[PDB]
Amino acid sequence: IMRYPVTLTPAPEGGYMVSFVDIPEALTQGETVAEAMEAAKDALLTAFDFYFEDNELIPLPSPLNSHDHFIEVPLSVASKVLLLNAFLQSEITQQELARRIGKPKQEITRLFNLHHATKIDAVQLAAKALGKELSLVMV
Amino acid sequence: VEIMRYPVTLTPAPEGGYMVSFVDIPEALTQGETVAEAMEAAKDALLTAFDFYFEDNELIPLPSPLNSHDHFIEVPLSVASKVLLLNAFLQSEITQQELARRIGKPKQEITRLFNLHHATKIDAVQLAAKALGKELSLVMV
Ligand SMILES: [Cl-]
Repeated sequence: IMRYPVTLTPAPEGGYMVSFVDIPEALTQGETVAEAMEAAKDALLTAFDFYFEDNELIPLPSPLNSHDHFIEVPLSVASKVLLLNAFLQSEITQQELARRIGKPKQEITRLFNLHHATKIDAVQLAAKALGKELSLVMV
Repeated sequence: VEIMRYPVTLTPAPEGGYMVSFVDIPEALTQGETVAEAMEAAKDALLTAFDFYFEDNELIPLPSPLNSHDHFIEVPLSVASKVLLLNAFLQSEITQQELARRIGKPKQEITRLFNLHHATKIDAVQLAAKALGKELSLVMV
């Protein structure tokens, strides 16, 4: 389950500095632990936007300890994060991925943008074009 | 931990065309005039069988392990997510009305959430699974 561990460091001027061991550019702040953790979510989603825009691999979460603070990624985002990494490892072009799925090139663009709504079934078709299988587990 | 693929056998149908039998789903038994029509009928009949189990307050049975050589009918993630949710709903022993109160939605939105023919966002299925104390997660192999 995709959970990014968060580091809270008391800020000298008050509040909590937010960092991610796995996500080096995600740096933010809140007055309280609760507000810091809500700032943390926005910083992680903004850092993802940059990895998608820059065509760079998104580092996976380090395993949690019992007491860790974490940000949980919802399945909409997690599906794309898995897809982006599988796409970049494949070294195919977006044109080639479109050709394999059998869709216009425009329709593949949404796959690599966290703010366009995309059916999980279209993410699954893309994963299959790259020789990968996406599956669901219920615990 | 695997892809949701129901093993089927395909044989000549005694009254013409081809029959598709599911190891795991007696009610998904189907026929078509051509091999192609029988395999597409088997995809439709599988959904209709899932609805029967739900309407009967019974668990949808999960696939048996495949073989190298087995034919199968693969359920896409949209439908697999709702199959997992419907079983977890039945196991939860709460009413639809109680689920609707936990997620803050009118009852009518639960009716559509549980309809295997209705498109539902994977994030709304995950919110519903959480309201039943369950975690839905994605694996890529
Ligand atoms: Cl979806």
